[PDB]
Amino acid sequence: LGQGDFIRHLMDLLKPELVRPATTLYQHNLTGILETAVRATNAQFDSPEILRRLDVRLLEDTGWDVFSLDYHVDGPIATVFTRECMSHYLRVFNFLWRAKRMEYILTDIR
Amino acid sequence: REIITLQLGQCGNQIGFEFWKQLCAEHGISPEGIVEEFTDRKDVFFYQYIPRAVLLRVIHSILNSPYAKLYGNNWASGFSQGEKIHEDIFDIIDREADGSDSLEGFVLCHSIAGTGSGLGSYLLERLNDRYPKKLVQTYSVFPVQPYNSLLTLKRLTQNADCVVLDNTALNRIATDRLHIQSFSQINQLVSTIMSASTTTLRYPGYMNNDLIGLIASLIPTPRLHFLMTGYTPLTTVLDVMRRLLQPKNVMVSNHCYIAILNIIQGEVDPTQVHKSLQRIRERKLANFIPWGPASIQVALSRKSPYLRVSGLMMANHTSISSLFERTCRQYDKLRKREDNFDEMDTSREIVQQLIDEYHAATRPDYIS
Amino acid sequence: REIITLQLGQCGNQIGFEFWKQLCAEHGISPEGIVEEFTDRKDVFFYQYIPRAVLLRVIHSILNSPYAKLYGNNWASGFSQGEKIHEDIFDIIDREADGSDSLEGFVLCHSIAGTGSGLGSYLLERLNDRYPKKLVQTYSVFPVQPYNSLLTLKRLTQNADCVVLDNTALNRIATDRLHIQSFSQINQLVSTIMSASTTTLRYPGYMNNDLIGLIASLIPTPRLHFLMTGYTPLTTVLDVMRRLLQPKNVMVSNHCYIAILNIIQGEVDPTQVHKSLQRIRERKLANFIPWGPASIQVALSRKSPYLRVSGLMMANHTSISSLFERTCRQYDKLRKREDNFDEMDTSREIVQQLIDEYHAATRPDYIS
Amino acid sequence: FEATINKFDKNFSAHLLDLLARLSIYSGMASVISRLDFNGFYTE
Repeated sequence: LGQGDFIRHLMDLLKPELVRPATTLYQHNLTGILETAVRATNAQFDSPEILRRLDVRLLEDTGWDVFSLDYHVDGPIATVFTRECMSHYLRVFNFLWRAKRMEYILTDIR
Repeated sequence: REIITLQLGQCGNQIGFEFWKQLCAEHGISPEGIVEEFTDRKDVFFYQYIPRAVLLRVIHSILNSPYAKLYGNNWASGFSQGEKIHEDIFDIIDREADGSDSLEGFVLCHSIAGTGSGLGSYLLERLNDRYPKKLVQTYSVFPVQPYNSLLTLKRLTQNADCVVLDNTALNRIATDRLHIQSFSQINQLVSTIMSASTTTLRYPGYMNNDLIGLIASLIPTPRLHFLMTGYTPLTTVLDVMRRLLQPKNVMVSNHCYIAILNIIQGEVDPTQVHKSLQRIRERKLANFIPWGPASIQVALSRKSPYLRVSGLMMANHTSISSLFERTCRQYDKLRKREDNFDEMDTSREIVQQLIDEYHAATRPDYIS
Repeated sequence: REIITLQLGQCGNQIGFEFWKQLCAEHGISPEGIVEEFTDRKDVFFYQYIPRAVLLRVIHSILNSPYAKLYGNNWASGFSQGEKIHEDIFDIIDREADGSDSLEGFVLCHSIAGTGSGLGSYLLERLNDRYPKKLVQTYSVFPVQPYNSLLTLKRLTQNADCVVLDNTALNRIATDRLHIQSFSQINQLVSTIMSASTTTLRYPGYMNNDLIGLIASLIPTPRLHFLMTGYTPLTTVLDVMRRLLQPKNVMVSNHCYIAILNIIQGEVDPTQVHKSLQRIRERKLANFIPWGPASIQVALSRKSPYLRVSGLMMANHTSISSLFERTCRQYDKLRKREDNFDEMDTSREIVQQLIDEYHAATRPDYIS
Repeated sequence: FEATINKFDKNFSAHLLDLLARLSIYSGMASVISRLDFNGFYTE
């Protein structure tokens, strides 16, 4: 979440979707929303290569409990991350996602 | 999200024009609205580049300047003329709001001292009625003058969702460390604050990526929505954090803070920030409200490569009530010296409520 | 397949002559109808080379020009004189249609404002009666003037199988970005659209290789057969696709689209086209009919080597009904201000049916 | 004739909701739905 500008727009577009239960959620729909955010925010001016790996994954309730980004990496660069950094980032990304919706709720009440 | 800025009166257009000149240089945008060759988020203010501005005699000075490729004195006269062109000026905003991707706010740059005082109060009522989900932040500037000063104060206390810049503290700082003795010289100082006020909306940061993030942090209650600014460099973060709490720099002519926001626009060390806050708590340089738990917030930023350590302070100080009494007291002296004239006392009534609201905020039992 | 073009009235001959001048240069064909030395399909419009044209005072200006080697004001007078020379002018078309390999259509270039208004309405009735399998596409041009304007509208709503170009939007664009203040200067803009309208019939493409391919895609129902044009460059495909949806470029003085066709005449990248359409769906810059599934179509093309990125938009917008009310309303004002005079109200009756047909098309239950 | 046109509608629309169904379950092959639908139709 070090970008901030991109995650702001991404939390405004997933609001109408994640409120529904997880059973009606299918991954093929959210990708069009993520792709829309990367186009509108400042993340468009970015290396096309790294943007090819950034996608969504569905953890396996409510839409605010199974959504998370993945950024899969394979090849030579995969010897630095080694399937454990990707099992640690997602362990972190939840705590930064919760502490981000618990704030945009409290600026909506305000 | 986007933000459309409105400039009213002679004061608005100039400090607005100096605001765009400073921002167009911060970014790699030439005065003819063409990107120069030579990462900074520029979609909030610029439309793919053209500024999202709505300007409202002084216009000719802007049209003759090299930046042409970039686009009475009674309060009653200002309020009346806005009523006559209601549909005209509301036709350029509607398309400006609709054509926008997802509108967020309405930054307003005006001075409460003649037409911008009235026409400004008029648009402030129409804006809230037309859209109730759109934030209206107003960069008002403090100076028949006592009358028009408090009349807009009535509208600014219920309509505007959120920054005062008083010319008196501008004149004092001008003669002290700038040696001016001039309008074109004080404007260089205010525009330095404006371009620094939204330095967390032009660069993708960790927190404060939305306009509602800067507002809801400081303003605890929708009545107490007046903030002041502090800007020191006219070195460690402890030096900047101490110089900002000096009343020689606060641009305002018991009492305590409600919440402070510090903006550090330098390349400072990111681990020493907690060390400075620790020494602030020990020496006790700032006092806060006793009722609610209040803290101080500090945020770092990155200066544009195309365009040293600076620092800005955004705080919600209860001492701002003092400024209102000066405007309030002068009115009563004029009310005994000279269709119904009932709109004034209603404004006089509601402004007194805010003043008592402030003085009751510094008590250990402000609740109820 | 072939297409024979008919030019009626002063407006037709000029914008037709400028149409052939632009096309003869696009191809390697010298003004004296000889191929110059210096892959483009030229058999549809040219006969092995001579244009398949039927011109109908202004003729002398064409005969004196270097292109000589290439071949009242009442609507009742225009309709009457066509009845007298019915067999004469129908003898040059018959041989032009027969002599053709396999006729496909009848492009018509005329303005509804005096003889081309009447004589144009007359040929439109005879054409459908003589041949029911031949498409009649009419490049009408909008301006006793209110009368003749709607009379042809009666014929254009049941005879013509398919493009409006209104002079008002031509004058506005002329003074805005061309600085004309002239007939010879606006014609340079319309002919740029015509030569670009059939850019998918002069080059062998993947799809839209026939005139019935461009028509049946847009027109969903034979009553809703009025289209408008958009042409931006007077860079990626996203820039062009966004600039075409700006009402500052649409040549037309709730409401939604029925189908859009985008023509890209550049060397643009063929894989980024789907990426642009994706961002169009997200930002939601265009709204369509709610009843039937409507999509947007974009087609690429190749510019002639003998003769940069351009773009044209063909769409079927329900807002075109607004233009008809302007013509309709002005008539009723003239009907109260002054053999049987019953032909007018019948025309007035049928045009009102189309207007209600349009306003009912933008409802979620347009069917029945 | 008047009674068979409505049969084709129930027959053809049934196969199309099958095509849009299988073309959705994929990991292009996902941008086809944005080419079949544009108006949010077939949302059932």
